[PDB]
Amino acid sequence: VLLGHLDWSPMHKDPLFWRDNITNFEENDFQILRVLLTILDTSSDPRALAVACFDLSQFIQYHPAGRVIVTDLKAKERVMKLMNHENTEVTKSALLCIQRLFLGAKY
Amino acid sequence: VVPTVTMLGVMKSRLVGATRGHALLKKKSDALTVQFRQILKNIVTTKESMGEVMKDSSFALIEAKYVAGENIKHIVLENVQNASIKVRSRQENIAGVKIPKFEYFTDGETKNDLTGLARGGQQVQQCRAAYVKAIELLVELASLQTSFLTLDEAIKTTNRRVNALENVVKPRLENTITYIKGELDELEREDFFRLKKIQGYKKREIERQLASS
Amino acid sequence: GGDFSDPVTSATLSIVQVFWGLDKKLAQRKHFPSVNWLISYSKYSTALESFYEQFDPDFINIRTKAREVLQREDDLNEIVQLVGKDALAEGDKITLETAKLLREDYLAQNAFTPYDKFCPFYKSVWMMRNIIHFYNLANQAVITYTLIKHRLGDLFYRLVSQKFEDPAEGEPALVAKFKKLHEDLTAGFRALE
Amino acid sequence: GGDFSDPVTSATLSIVQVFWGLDKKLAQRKHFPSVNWLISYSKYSTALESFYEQFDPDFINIRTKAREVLQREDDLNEIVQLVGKDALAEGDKITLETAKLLREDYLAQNAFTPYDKFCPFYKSVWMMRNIIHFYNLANQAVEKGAGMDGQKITYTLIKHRLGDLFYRLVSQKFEDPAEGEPALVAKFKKLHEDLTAGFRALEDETR
Amino acid sequence: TQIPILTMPNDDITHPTPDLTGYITEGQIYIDRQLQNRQIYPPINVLPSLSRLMKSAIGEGMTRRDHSDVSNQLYANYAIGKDVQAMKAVVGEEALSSEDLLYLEFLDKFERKFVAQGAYDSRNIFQSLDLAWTLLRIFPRELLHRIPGKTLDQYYSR
Repeated sequence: VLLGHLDWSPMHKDPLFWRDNITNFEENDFQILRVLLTILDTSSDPRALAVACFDLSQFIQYHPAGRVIVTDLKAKERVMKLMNHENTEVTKSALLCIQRLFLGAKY
Repeated sequence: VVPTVTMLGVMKSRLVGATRGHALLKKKSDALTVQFRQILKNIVTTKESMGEVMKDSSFALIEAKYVAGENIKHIVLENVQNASIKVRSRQENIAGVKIPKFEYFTDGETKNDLTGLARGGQQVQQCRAAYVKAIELLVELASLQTSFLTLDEAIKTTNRRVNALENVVKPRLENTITYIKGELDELEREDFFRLKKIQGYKKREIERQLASS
Repeated sequence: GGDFSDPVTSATLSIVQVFWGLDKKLAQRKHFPSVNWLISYSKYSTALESFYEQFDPDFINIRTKAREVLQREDDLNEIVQLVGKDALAEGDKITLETAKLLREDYLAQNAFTPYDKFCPFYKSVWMMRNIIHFYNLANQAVITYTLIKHRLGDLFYRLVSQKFEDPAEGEPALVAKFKKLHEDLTAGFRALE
Repeated sequence: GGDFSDPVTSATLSIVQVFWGLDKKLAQRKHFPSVNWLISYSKYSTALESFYEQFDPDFINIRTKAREVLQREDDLNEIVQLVGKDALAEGDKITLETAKLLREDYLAQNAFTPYDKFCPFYKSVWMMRNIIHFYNLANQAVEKGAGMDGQKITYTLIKHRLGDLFYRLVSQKFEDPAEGEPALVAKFKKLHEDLTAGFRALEDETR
Repeated sequence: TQIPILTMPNDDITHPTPDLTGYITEGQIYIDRQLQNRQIYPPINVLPSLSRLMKSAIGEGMTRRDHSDVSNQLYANYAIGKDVQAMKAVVGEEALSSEDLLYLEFLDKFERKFVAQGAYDSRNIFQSLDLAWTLLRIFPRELLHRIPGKTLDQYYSR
């Protein structure tokens, strides 16, 4: 967020970090996550959107309520644009984001 | 003002300094506005404490009433064990604004307690627990008021500099430029042109006089 | 120094009908066209309106709407500057978003890119239609601005893609793609309302 | 271009004694006399001291009082142009008051009306005495009002409790001199007495 | 190649000779009086100074690949440091964030270690760029926004 650059790193593809980061976000309904969802919706770098989608996916799987919120959030709209978008890696991450929201909507 | 090259330089320097000062004041006002927005958000967030702690205090008061009926009140006012209310003040500085800091009994120093009522422990844990929230709310309100006043003063100064001072100076610079170049430079050429005409007339007269001989 | 007060500049502005006004500020902000929309003007539009309407009678109305949007862009600019985007209404937010999309997608060109090296007037007209018509169709629905933003989020990416279309496919193919995106955007705008 | 640095104007002002400079800003505001009271000057005020003395001993002093009021009004306007209308001393507010009255009711003249086409001298003398009397009464109230709040801050209260006399002060210029010299002098004297009695009573009531 | 040294009277560019030569040429390397007062021996005001065609000198075949990137980063960081110093003159410097202090120290180092070359300390462009990278590497690799990719990975590791 502060740097505004989304790069993959060893703890952003790891589930454990996200589990400890869920609580830190909550300040007005995952306010840090909502700003990150806004960052996923609009980002300075096209490459950042792909790692952003990876990051979101992990929090939603961990937080079922977050997954339903992610579908409502513009991050799902960015994922829909990414689904209708070139670059294989962006499309993979986008598909994984859609599925994460989806698992939770219907039980 | 009297127009001169030195005067033009002084006016240009004053305009440059005014622009720099206006930029600095705008930066300071923006920082103060950011701090004021943060303080307002904090006050809005802590407003819910005045409801939550109030509900807890009400529940404790109902429990104490159910326990011992009517409180003693009067001489000691009962209803509490803590909160020997005495307030201390401190002055913090943010962006040059002397934001006050507040501490008091059950929310800082100058606190004392003795015995209490039946549910006096519960009353302190609920009614006297709201003291910290109240102190935080008061500190936030004082900081917001001070920041609002400082931001108003800074914004007034910045707006005055942008509207009055710079727009006063720039016409002065234009008038000084026009007075020098539009008049003195034009006159200098005209004077020299008339002098050259006089020289040409003298040469022509000399040539004609020589030819007539 | 950029001061349009020298006698050469004053006489040129007094004689020349159309002044395009390249701005160094846009160049600093990495703008390929570098044309400042706030200062440029075309005094010959009144005479050119005959051909403008002959080509497309709605094109002149689209141009007027775009000029109004550009005029409101600075208004929304100081609105965000003084209080922020929070005070903007749903219609105001839609207008600001459409102005930003117009500035960053159509009002700006890419020059170096093969797809945007040359912009045919056909592609320009279809892009202007697909922008202005979508702007209106979103405007009269005022719907929560955030709710509209989430629903149109894919469309915002699609509008950048519509600009990305190459002229190699020919004017009709690019026009049909712009029309198809516009029709899909319009269908989303009316059905979801 | 209106600049007073022109060779004609400079040479003229180097020798002319009295000088009625004019300002374009007042002409823009439809002031009509357009005489800028801050830059104009009259070197002949010294010689006419005998005429003033044999006419009225009050005028030679109320003239200085009015000039001081005008200078103070200019300084206050310069200050408020950046500081703001607030934080002004109530004495300064009373100075800006009756300075507005002097501007819009004494120096201003329509010059195309049955009343402002001609103005006798002693009528202007009574106008100046009334304005200076208002100023002096207001500052006397400011000096002592049974408390600082009751002394100077009461200008807003004065604006209502004394509004009729203020309106009569500003409207005393509307009467044409053709209506008879004793009539106008009597009206001016009656206005002065009424204002004096009213404001003295108000300053002596509740304070 | 000409580097004509011109004296601008009254320390202003409005003078006829500098204003006239501005059009003919394609650059301006100003000597600043305040830097001379600050006892920096080359007082070249780098931020005001510019070359209208400095892009030709920067390249791959000639000079080094990272020339334009480091030049732009130095420019932007200097500007930011000057702005931060101006702010610290009025905000008390207590409220400055970490990045503000980073830019302040970078400005101090750039003024007292980079610009202040000795009268005889000849510096090849390669070691000059090495010094530039030494100053740059203080900021986090992600902070140097103006630097393109594949260059930070090459040089930020020192």
